Amino acid sequence: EELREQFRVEDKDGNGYISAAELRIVMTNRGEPLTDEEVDELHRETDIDGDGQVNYEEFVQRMTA
Amino acid sequence: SEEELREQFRVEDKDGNGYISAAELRIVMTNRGEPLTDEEVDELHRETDIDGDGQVNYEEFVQRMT
Ligand SMILES: [Ca+2]
Ligand SMILES: [Ca+2]
Ligand SMILES: [Ca+2]
Ligand SMILES: [Ca+2]
Ligand SMILES: [Ca+2]
Repeated sequence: EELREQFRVEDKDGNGYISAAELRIVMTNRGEPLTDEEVDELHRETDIDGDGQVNYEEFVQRMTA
Repeated sequence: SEEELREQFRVEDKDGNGYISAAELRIVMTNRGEPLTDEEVDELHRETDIDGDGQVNYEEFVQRMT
């Protein structure tokens, strides 16, 4: 579905997680100038279970906002 | 030693997710009074981040420190 496809676009190495670096790429491509350190905090906020990675369920939870 | 490296990793990994972010390294350097700009902090972090995921794990921390 559309959420699955968007997750796949943001997951560059295809390991099922969106990393901080992959989130930086997302924000760059959205034309949102964010510093690396700011993206770090956005990544942390998205990482509900605190394993340091954004999985698909966490991506969906944020996209539902 | 492993015990000292683990202690230092835990100090830097404030949010406890198993990684040190550039934002966490910024906090580390400011708390130490290290005269580094944000760009310099972010550059050090990029140099430490061997695998490029934007996140410094314990292995990469040890590699930089040893
Ligand atoms: Ca992909
Ligand atoms: Ca990935
Ligand atoms: Ca997670
Ligand atoms: Ca951390
Ligand atoms: Ca890394």
